[PDB]
Amino acid sequence: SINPWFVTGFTDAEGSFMIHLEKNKDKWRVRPTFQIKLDIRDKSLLEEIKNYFNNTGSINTSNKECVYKVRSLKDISIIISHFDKYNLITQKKADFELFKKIINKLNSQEHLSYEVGATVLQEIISIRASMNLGLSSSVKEDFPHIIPSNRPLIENMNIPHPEWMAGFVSGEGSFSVYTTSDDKYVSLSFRVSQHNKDKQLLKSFVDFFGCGGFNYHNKGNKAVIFVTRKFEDINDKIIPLFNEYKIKGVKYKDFKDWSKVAKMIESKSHLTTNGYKEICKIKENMNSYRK
DNA sequence: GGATGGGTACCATATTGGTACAAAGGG
DNA sequence: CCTTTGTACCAATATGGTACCCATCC
Ligand SMILES: [Ca+2]
Ligand SMILES: [Ca+2]
Repeated sequence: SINPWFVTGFTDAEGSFMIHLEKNKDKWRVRPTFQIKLDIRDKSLLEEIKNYFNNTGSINTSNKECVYKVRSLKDISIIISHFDKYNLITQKKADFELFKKIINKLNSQEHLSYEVGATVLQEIISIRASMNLGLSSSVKEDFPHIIPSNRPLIENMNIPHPEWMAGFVSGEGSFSVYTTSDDKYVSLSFRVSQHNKDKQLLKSFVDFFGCGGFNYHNKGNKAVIFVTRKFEDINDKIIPLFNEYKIKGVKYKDFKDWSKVAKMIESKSHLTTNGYKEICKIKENMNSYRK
């Protein structure tokens, strides 16, 4: 019984709305897809999303990865109606919304293969142009025409429900325990990172938690980070929030472990060597180091 | 025959997510 | 003086994207 706002936040973080164009004799097939992909560690959270959407689509699994793909046109409408009731708020909103347009053109034609007779098709290709990466260079072989405007959405970014934040953070959050090189101090941090595109949304997080700060990820300012470090702030605001809007997936355990350490810091155990050794043990088994 | 579904191979970079310390700052 | 905090550093892979083939169905 997982929250629709959760689902949206998660697909604001992972999640794609794609239209692919596939040539086949004189005709081009228009293949749409909506996709979440993750590392196989978190297959279970994908199983859960998939049930949220009745049981549309199919999960696929290789060595390291797993993929949820919903490609069929009947299946895709269930999805659209969710995201219409529960709007994305990252730039991904604009790729979803081009995707809707294309879907509508296709429903109004009750088919998905087109003769280069490019009305319906040229429109689709113009739309598809300003979407994700955009045109294959072999669709640029067959078409030199123009691209429609991509809806802006820049202030259009108030966080809609805390649960959004829990799906999103379950996606792009990290829960980290720092130790000094001396091996004498220990500290926590909560970080959520994102492309420049959505700089404006991330800074809005500082309001959402009433703590932390916003900085740059890397010198070539291509990337941004929301970070909290003050233990005051982590123990009062960040932890209690997420106890009430649960994080889902493997990250949930990273959260439990993190907030286990948070407790030993509260009670000052981190300044005793047994506390310190104990924390270190928890650290060696969280995040990418788990199992 | 032609159109569609769907499995799986492949591609690129934005997250993934770890380490480090000088400058607080206060009891 | 001692410990916390903000800010920086950054290698690379878990994300986010895309193309091809064919075997059933219309
Ligand atoms: Ca993302
Ligand atoms: Ca993730």
